[PDB]
Amino acid sequence: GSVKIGHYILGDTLGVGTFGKVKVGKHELTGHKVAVKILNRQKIRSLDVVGKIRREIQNLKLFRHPHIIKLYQVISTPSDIFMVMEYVSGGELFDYICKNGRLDEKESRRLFQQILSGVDYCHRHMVVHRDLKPENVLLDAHMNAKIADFGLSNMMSDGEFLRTSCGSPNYAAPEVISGRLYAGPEVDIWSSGVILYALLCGTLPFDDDHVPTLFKKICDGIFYTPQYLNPSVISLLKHMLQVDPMKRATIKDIREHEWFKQDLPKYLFPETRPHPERVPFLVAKAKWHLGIRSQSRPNDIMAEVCRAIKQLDYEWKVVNPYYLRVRRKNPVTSTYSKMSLQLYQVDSRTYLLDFRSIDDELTPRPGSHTIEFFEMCANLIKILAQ
Amino acid sequence: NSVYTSFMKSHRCYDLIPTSSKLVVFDTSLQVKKAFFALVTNGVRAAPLWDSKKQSFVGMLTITDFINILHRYYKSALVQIYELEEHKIETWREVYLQDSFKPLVCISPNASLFDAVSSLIRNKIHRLPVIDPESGNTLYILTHKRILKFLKLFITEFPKPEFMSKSLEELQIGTYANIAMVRTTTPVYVALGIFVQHRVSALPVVDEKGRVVDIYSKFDVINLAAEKTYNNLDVSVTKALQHRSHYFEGVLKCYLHETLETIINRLVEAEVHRLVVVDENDVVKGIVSLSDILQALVLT
Amino acid sequence: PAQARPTVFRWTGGGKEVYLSGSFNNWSKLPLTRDHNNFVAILDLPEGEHQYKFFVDGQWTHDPSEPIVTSQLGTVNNIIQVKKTDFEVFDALMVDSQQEPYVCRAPPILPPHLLQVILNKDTGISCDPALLPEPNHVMLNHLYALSIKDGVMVLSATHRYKKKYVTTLLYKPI
Ligand SMILES: Cc1ccc(Oc2nc3cc(-c4ccc5c(ccn5C)c4)c(Cl)cc3[nH]2)cc1C(=O)NO
Ligand SMILES: Nc1ncnc2c1ncn2[C@@H]1O[C@H](COP(=O)(O)O)[C@@H](O)[C@H]1O
Repeated sequence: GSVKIGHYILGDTLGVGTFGKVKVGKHELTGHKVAVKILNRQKIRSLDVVGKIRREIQNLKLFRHPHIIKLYQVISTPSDIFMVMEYVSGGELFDYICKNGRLDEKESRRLFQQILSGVDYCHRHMVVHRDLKPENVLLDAHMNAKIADFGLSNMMSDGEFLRTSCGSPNYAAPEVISGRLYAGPEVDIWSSGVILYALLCGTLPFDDDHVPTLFKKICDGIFYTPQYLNPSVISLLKHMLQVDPMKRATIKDIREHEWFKQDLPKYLFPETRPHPERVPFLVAKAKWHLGIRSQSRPNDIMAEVCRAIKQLDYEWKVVNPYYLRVRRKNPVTSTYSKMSLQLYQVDSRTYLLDFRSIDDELTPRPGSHTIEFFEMCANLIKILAQ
Repeated sequence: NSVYTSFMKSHRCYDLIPTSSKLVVFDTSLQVKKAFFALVTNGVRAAPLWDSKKQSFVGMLTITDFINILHRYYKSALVQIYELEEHKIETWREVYLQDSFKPLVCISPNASLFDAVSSLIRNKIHRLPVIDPESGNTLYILTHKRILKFLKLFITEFPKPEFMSKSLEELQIGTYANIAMVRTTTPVYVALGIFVQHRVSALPVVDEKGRVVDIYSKFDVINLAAEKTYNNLDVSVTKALQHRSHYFEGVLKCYLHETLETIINRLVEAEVHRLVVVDENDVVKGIVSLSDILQALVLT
Repeated sequence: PAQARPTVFRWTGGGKEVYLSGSFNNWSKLPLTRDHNNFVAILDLPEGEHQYKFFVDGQWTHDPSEPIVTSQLGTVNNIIQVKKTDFEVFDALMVDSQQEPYVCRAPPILPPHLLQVILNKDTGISCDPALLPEPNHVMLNHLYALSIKDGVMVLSATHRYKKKYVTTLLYKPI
């Protein structure tokens, strides 16, 4: 009575992932091998991740990419969820580098192009891995990189940041070990930069047995560059490994970089006179700023906002000391306007209030959602400035 | 049907909206002088008007509204135009729109280009706001020039019907009689008055013999707000057009013997609204606008 | 088809020999595969009620952690209810997962992403002034403003319709 799920005979354990256990399986007829991630339903209830697991399934089920592990089927049973995925025999890239050492320039580049194509494909689909590392990069029989273990991933949403320090410290971006907010592609790029360093040098750029020293090295953005490294790829690493996320390389920047372009396969990536309209203005400029700022104390300014929202007869739910969700009833259309508020810090004294439009899933509605948002904000801004 | 009429039926308004664009909206309580200044600041020739009282988009504030205010309330260069400074967009819209009440109607992004071109012609408008009916947000301001540039890029690839190889004279495209035009010495105020009476896009500037030496358009008028010279309209249109003589382009023209395709190529390449039809001596025979051509193309 | 639905039977503990007997096999002894203290078989069962029991190193026993049923003869068996909503993946994830009126730490450090303002960015002189750069998704729906002047406030926010972006400016008297 061997263990069998949908004609696949389950074999040895391949490993344990972020959530659940992963075992190999072999088709009883064809002998086709698969990797089966096993999620105990009671366990994903204990940890309250059922939503994370549901989104992971919904999005990863549509993914088709050469260098991302494919999800073939999700089999639900009364006690358990079986995610049947493609199987690769090469094992971890990490183990490969351990046994064979560093890879030469051409092989490091080939694998890096494959991985970055997958990292890009995810971002195009609004998904952010955040666990990227050689341990989660799998090799197939032919040495093709395969991304796996989306357990720590998340989904990018318009106007939304993500705060969850994730992944191994060595592969984590400075803002991630610092526990700050991020859009999330800049983190995957930092991780991909560390992967590139590991392929080229056979070691890790930020590593130490003293954890404070490690975190300092990461936040300083300082790492050793071996003499045998190509100056071209060194500039690439320096750009991907920028501490400042605003100065850090994007995937566009990497695709334009000369070292990356060299020998790049085509399948990896799917892709004087003044204007008449601008003539009257020239014959003839204010600087925009975000929300509203104050040098007063964060307790004083957070209290004032609550007072002012009440003055305007607005309905608001408190989430955090610095996070509010506000609703207004439209006096004409009798529908509702929704906006969220968050206080941030700028410098020692300066703090900032941020206004963000909350979309409605409601049926066609009268008035302009965009303008009603503006009007709602202006009422409060008037009070706060006065 | 034809190559063009079927094409405009196929595509949706949404297909012409830029990947990322800027849209300026004025509250109707905004001081009307500030509103025209804002149009210059943003490089925008017309903007949606939003009424906070009725919680709806009312209409468009265009350069035509600036021309009307000037001609109506301009007294002389010795006294300020009080109404221009004091009025609000709504206050003047009531005075100007008191005689005739027309409710501006938006075009859905899911509607076709044939709907849009039909709406521009039927309402005799140059500015058609595209508004999403679900959200109620105004999306994009659609113009004759945007649509014709779209057709130029797309139809050149395909076969074109026999109508395109016909000469301008044969097709009878444009206005060949009662051409409203001014003289090199005509005062701006007078030219504004002609805009108000004839409701034309632009006025050819002609010499002694009727030969076009320049053109004064409705667009050119906005330069008065740019330089803040609006309070003296006594100057000639020549003095008004000195601002653009630094890089001067000879007024564009076309002939009756030229084909509609030749003319449309000249329009899109120059990115201009109309061409002055002239004879051998540059004397003004007629005017071919974008609205003329888009009416010719929307009808079989 | 609808009568073959995979059901997992798992015994947690040690043993040399572990068997599974139930109403579904006529209480015959089915050997379970061992995986380092976990013993398992997977069976296709009809939708409905099934009763089962384990034979562990010579001792007939139920699973205390799973549901049981006791007969009038003093027999204690495990019981399992096979339901369709167990085999529909998103139906299972739905059943697994189970104010605003005003009643009245340090502030998060501001992400520098939000300091890149789409309207401060310069566009080429040869391009339509209405055209804009393509925004970072993270700044969408956020409110930017100009310092109130001449009693007029200027607000703007970038939104996203299908694959297109529209930055809307509003001039309001205040
Ligand atoms: C700790 C833990 C405890 C229980 C758990 O839930 C489940 N474990 C399972 C193991 C198996 C299984 C699969 C193949 C097997 C065995 C025997 C031989 N082979 C060849 C057991 C099955 Cl078919 C369902 C399971 N559900 C999951 C976890 C977990 O999260 N990772 O361990
Ligand atoms: N200066 C002008 N004099 C007379 N008719 C004109 C003039 N400019 C444009 N038109 C006509 O006015 C109509 C609308 O064109 P437009 O105002 O250019 O959109 C068309 O029939 C044009 O031929």
